[PDB]
Amino acid sequence: MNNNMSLQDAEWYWGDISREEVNEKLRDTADGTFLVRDASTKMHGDYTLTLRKGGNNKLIKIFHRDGKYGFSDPLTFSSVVELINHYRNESLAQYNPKLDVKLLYPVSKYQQDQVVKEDNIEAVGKKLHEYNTQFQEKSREYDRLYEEYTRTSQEIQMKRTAIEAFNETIKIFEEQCQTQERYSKEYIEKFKREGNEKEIQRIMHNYDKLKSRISEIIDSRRRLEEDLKKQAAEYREIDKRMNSIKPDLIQLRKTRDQYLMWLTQKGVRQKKLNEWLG
Amino acid sequence: GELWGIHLMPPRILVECLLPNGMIVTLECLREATLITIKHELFKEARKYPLHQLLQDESSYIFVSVTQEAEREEFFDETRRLCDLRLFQPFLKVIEPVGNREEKILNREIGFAIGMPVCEFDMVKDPEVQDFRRNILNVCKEAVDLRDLNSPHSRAMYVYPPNVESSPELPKHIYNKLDKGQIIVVIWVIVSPNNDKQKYTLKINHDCVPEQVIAEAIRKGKYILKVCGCDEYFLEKYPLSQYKYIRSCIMLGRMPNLMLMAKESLYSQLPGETSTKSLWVINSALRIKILCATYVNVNIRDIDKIYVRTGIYHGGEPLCDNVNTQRVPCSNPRWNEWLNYDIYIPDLPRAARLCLSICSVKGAKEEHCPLAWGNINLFDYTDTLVSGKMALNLWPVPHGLEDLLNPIGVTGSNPNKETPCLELEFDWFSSVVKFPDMSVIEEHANWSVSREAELRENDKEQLKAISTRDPLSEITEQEKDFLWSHRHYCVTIPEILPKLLLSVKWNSRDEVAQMYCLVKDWPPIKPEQAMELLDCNYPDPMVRGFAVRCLEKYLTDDKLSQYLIQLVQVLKYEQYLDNLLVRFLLKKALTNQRIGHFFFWHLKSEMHNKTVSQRFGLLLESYCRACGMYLKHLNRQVEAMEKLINLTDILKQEKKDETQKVQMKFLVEQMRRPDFMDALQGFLSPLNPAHQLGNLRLEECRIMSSAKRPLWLNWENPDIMSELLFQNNEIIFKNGDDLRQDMLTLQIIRIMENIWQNQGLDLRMLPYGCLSIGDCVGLIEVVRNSHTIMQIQCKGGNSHTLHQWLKDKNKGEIYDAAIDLFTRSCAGYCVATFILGIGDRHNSNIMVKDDGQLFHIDFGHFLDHKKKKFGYKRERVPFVLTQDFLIVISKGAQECTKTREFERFQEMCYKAYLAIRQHANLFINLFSMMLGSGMPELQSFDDIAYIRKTLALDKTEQEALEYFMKQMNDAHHGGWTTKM
Ligand SMILES: Oc1cc(NCc2ccccc2)cc(-c2nc(N3CCOCC3)c3occc3n2)c1
Repeated sequence: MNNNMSLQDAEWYWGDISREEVNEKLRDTADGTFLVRDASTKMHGDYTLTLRKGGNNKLIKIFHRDGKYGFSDPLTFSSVVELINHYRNESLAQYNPKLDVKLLYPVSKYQQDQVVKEDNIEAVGKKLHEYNTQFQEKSREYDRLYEEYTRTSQEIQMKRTAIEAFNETIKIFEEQCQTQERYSKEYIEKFKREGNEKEIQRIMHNYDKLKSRISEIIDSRRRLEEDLKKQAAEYREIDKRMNSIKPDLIQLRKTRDQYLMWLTQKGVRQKKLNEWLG
Repeated sequence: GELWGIHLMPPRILVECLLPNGMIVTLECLREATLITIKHELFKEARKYPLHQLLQDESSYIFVSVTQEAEREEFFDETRRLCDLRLFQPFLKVIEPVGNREEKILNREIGFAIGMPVCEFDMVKDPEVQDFRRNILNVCKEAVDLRDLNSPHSRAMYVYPPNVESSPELPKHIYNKLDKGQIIVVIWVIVSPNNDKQKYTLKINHDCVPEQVIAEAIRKGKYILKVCGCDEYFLEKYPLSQYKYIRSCIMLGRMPNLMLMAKESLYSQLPGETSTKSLWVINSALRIKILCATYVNVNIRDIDKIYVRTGIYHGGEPLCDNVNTQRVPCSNPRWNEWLNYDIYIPDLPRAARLCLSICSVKGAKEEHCPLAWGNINLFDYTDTLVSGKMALNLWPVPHGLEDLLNPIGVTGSNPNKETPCLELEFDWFSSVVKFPDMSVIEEHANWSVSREAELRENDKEQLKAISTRDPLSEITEQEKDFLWSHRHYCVTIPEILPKLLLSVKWNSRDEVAQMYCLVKDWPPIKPEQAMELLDCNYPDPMVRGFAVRCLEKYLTDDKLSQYLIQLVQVLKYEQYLDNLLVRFLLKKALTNQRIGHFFFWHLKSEMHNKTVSQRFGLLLESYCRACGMYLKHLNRQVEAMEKLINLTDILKQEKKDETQKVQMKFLVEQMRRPDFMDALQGFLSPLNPAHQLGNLRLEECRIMSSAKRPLWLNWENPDIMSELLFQNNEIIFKNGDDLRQDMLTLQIIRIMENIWQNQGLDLRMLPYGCLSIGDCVGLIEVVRNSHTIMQIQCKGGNSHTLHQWLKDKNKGEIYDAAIDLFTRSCAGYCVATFILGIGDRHNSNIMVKDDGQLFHIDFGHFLDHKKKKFGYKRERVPFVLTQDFLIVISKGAQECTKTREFERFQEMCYKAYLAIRQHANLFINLFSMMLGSGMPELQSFDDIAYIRKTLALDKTEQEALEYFMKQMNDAHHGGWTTKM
């Protein structure tokens, strides 16, 4: 029943597809996830079995000679289906003790038939146009949030430096008070034992002007700290908005890809595909 | 801005002067004035305020204030003016100067060049940073001793190095244009203070030495030849044809113009006790406890759960299965569980890394997404296994990265602490656990092969078949077993090393130890092959060490300058700050000022990027400390670019709702001011440091049509022989857009051109200068007499208009050479753009020169970046040759597709396409080295796979050639005549 099945009708056979398409399907998949494709026309061999083991894609090549397939000489198996279905049941430890794993989870090319069950070609073409427009809308929404995200990140970093620059400026003005306090102790004492309130008036006026300027600089730093908390909240808010759109973008893209895959299958004219996408 | 909250301060501005007696004098002063002027006005007015008795003389004191970067900067150079000071707020404190004044100047100059203060490095508490600063000075002091060894000639070789090609040998078509292997060259000599010009036209062999060229001129030692226009000198004894200026003049067919100058003239211009344990003694499996994450910016309603994805990685390759934590709510991120990895602690390789991320998740279907990420080196820079508890502040996910982990990204904590902070705990066995020495590894290698258990013709041909696979062509498990089985026989074909390295079980100290012994006595390979072993898939210190020593032996300063962009970006993949590659690059940067120029600018351009600020900042410090006299020239460039940033920021932000002529009046007014005139005149071009930029042609400077407001600038060439080469230098400054993709694309075009010229195909490309210098800041070279296709043929609702213009500009018997140059130009750019997959070419993108040379501008996105948001798998053709272009090739024929010229044109495209296909490894390696750059177009190996599809590397040479023909035919709708 199973071994009499053709290689074309097999779920795990994907035909002429690139190694990149195989990598996308096997990315973040469990051990024993697999699919077969046509080999590179440059290199020897007919087909390439690509399976998962230890979070890595293991490429095992299937050779052919005189009606017999296999991984190396001697070629024992009758067909590719017999080779695969054997290692679906039995372990690959038989071939090589390194990769003790079965071909457990076939990446079906009838997987998209579950996601897009509707049969009509024009109906699938219109839904691809609809899903692509939802993707393009969400993508431009994400890009606009990322423009704000980077600009808000930079402006926070500008403000963060300015807080330290305000604090160094306050330190210098506080050091000026320390300079005024210690040197004016002895001099004001000379101008108090002598009658010279004229001099005290314009020294204490100068001391008030210093302390008044410190209050203004401390206010400007205090106002900036509120703007930092204001803008830091905008960064966290934008990041939250992006993290809700992120999962939607993957689901829309993966669905759009599987809809485009279903029309890549049953080959549609590239003119028609570009009209629906645009 | 020049004062925090303001772009430019107005002429009248108040300043709070803080005297050392304790008083505070508010002072009126003009914006243009200097510190010596302000100090004169200060102590004059200080008499009126109290305690002026205690004040000393004006010369005794120095001004001090806070800068934009929160540094207490002391202003020794009192000729500097108020707007150029970069003050935080308008105040100045006078005190008496103290400490080493020689060092404080140099630390400020280095701090201005780098883009952050040197005092920030002093307050770093990581011991790897301070070890680097002290240890890297060994290379700096080694470098300066090399250029001082054969003084003063070796000092002149540093400042004015010989800009030469890699090989003295010439191609056939280059050599055949000479008169029986001779070139006619004009040597000029300056006469007097009157300075009127007289020339001596010579005719001599192409491979003469600069000494021998001088000897022939004295008919019609003790002297040197300089290129007229540039600051470029032929000091070294290379063949005359090997210099790029002379080689370019042969191709262009122009008279080379040199200036005779005295050797003495140029030379005068320049001056508790520890308990250590070995890793292989620890008999235990690896386990890492994930305690808790402080917070993460997640909407409580939308996301279902959050967890910590985790994995042990050797480069991109996971050493074992990725382990997740349990799924917990968003409000309370807390785990406290030992994650068990299926790997033995001894089997952990030297470059093993923990890669982790906090991930959000949304009939049992769910979308997993990365929130934040971070990587840790399991072994630190001193070979010590990480142990105990530590915090890791995670980085933001880059734009478009849909992978749950980020192995390619840099290791270490985010310096920004207002950030998601994952706390984790490693095991603790003793105080220190070390990775073993090479001597101990050799013993285990011999021990391993001892317990284990003729190169045939069929097997020997398989090693050549496997070695011909491209870097990203994945080797099979049979090929892995085969390569490993014949690992001792692989030394005879040393270019197979990268395939052999991927066949090693890196999660197995047995096989790693045996590979270490092979790498130790591996035959060296060509630098272009060795650059493959510097990418993110070869993180092992020995493998990288081998690669660097191949560059030390065989990488010429031509090829180092050629490939410098990729080598700087490769430092991001390095685990540790101190390494062999950074020492190699820094030494070459300090022994060659051409290399050191762009080395500075490539690092300087990414100092905004916090992923590499510390590494690149520390590396720039080492350079700026040791580069000597060129630091002064670089600060003039930096100050010039920073002032151009200020004006464009005002135009983008403040003058957004203003007409373009009103913006010109503002631009001309601010550029006319003396502080702008001093900064933006008399400095070297960052696009080429040989090019001297004199006074601004300020009337001819313009703003461009884009909304980001680029400046079309125009400088005088102050060289006294400028009339021979070029009288003005035009550069396009740009503030809004990222020009790293154009910089890379134009680098590749130059490399593609160089491949074709060496292989016989005379296909003249035009890789114009394009240098990125900051966060979306860059410069672009202006090609003289360059016209877009739109300019020749006016838009409105004829095909032959292009051919008519070209015949007028190149009338007479010269016509045929112009059609040849046009046809050859189109061929290279048709092939180049198809391979690289650049943006779609329209009439504004395509440009043509008067002599007939066609070229492209504004590459932008590439590798078909719009195959996201567009599900198609077809490889599109950007540069489609319409009827307008085919008439020019076919010379006015109506059936232009069925001519001998078009057939001849097709043959060039095929020969050009196969030439790049045969050098596919180089370009794949070059793109692989840029994967950590942060460019949206080069984030993963899936993005680089586009050039494999266009070059058709999984197919035969004849199949790939057949593939190329089909893509041209589908784009041309049958116009591209098929071979049938
Ligand atoms: O490599 C690039 C990238 C971009 N990207 C967008 C951009 C950048 C600056 C100004 C306007 C648009 C533009 C150019 C670019 N190059 C130009 N050239 C450079 C070569 O010599 C002739 C003048 C342009 O002449 C008129 C427009 C324009 N745009 C080149």
